[PDB]
Amino acid sequence: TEDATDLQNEVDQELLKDMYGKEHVNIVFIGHVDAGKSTLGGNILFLTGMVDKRTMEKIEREAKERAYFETEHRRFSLLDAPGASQADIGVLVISARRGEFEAGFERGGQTREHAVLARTQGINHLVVVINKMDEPSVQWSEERYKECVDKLSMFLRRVAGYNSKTDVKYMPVSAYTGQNVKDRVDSSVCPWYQGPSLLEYLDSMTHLERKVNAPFIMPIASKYKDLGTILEGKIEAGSIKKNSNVLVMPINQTLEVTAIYDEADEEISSSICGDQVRLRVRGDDSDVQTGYVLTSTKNPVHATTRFIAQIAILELPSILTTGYSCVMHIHTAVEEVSFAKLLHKLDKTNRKSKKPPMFATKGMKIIAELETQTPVCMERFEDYQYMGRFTLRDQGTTVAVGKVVKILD
Repeated sequence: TEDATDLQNEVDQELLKDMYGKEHVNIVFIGHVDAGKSTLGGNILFLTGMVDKRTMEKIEREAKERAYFETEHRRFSLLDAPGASQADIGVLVISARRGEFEAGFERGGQTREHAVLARTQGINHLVVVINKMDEPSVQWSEERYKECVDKLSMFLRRVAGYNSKTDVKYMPVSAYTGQNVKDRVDSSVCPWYQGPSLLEYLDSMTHLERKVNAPFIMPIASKYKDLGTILEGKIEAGSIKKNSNVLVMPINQTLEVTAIYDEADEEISSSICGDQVRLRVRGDDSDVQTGYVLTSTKNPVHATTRFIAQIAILELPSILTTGYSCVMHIHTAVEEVSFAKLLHKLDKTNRKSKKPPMFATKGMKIIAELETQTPVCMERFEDYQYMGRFTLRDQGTTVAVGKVVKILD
């Protein structure tokens, strides 16, 4: 039956940062020069501590014609507007100022071309930032915001097919004052908006195009019987439709997903990475257990018995090289692992270590080969974080933490 706790749920103490680095994301901003897409990016860089005030100004006036910024969980690389140049997130920046807003839809306007551009860039979930809310003509008026949103909603569907209820997130900001960019607008400034700030939304956003378009990956957290077999888990990559075949790795068994349900047991027709789902499946599932991974039949999640892994010892050990046995947990997995070619230590600045160690100890690290008794599904942490992140247990209460850096054979 169920899986009590993820490998994640069994970690604590902020040495976790520096090991498990922030998720890299590609973001592109679209809009008119005067709408302030350029002063938004600059203001994000400033509020987020990447540049000082003078440099942010420098950008405002050089915009008279590889940068990145961070939130708590993510690093956003800013792409140029018109793989490593496929955006995860598209942000269409629209001016709310009277006259300027309207102009974008009139004869001379660019907003049509901008929405067509977002579609051409693979942006199927558009973030639309309504900018300049602070200005004289807009005074954080809910009437103006609603008017701008309703118009954009009709127009974006017409010219580019965006269904606003499911495909578009609208958010008011002011890039000049930074209101609602990093911190939420204060209640005194805008009482009616009670959503997240732009950066807050960008941080926990689930629809990232590269990840959505990647091969399906879902570690199995549970297995029960409702009316047929049920496999519960969080989709780590890709997407799934009702009546889709999936592969169970590492056993190489195909199954059909006949139904999908969310955490509120309602039937939905599809789901993407970042969703917690419950999948009824059909076929030979007698060997399916937790820790196995539902995946694409075309480009399946990797599985191996051999890989390299950075690590961090936590408490009790003082135990031998080249053959230390404990339970490894990688996602919902729980298996069995030992060291083969103990290679490196590291400290402070993760340099490497010119000498392979003879043993482990409290507060030490690693970069070396590992092996299991039977294959387990995994990817590089760099590629799919939760598929490469693991904690070790020594028949009790923790002992290390690590990420995988290379798959072998």
